Amino acid sequence: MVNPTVFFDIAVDGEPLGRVSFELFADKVPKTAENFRALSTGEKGFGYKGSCFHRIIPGFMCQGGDFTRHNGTGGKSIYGEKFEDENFILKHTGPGILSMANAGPNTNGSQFFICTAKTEWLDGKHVVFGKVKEGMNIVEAMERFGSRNGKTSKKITIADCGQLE
Ligand SMILES: Nc1cccnc1Cl
Repeated sequence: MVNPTVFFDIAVDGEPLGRVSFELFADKVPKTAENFRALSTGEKGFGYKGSCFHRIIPGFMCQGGDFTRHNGTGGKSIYGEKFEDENFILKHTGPGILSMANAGPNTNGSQFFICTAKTEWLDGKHVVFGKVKEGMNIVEAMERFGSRNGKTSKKITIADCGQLE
């Protein structure tokens, strides 16, 4: 009934930075939200702990969740290698939106991105499934390690992650 909350404990070259928490919109996109929740707890035997934000573009997004190839070519969902676009009810309205990365229609895996700007050209193409709850300051700090081309100047990792409540 209550949308779940998950956290990421972020590190910068192995040094702790802070916590980002997310509300997952299970009420609107249950299949998508459940995939991110399970990858955040690791309860399927795989997920986000230890992975990297491999592409960070200030004034756009921070992207991660490639736990199999570490660079934006990999990842897998709890349902199989890929799963369908569940719906496009939610839009990319501003900083803090959490949305699925993809490589075409119906190719969702594990990769996701946190918006740091409104990205409305992504509406109807990427599935929105959550938002930052606490720690947008930590996202902003992450964002400073990115670059125009997305290569980070320090390694930004999810040192720990799981479900709150
Ligand atoms: N394989 C895949 C999945 C999600 C986003 N981008 C890619 Cl290339």
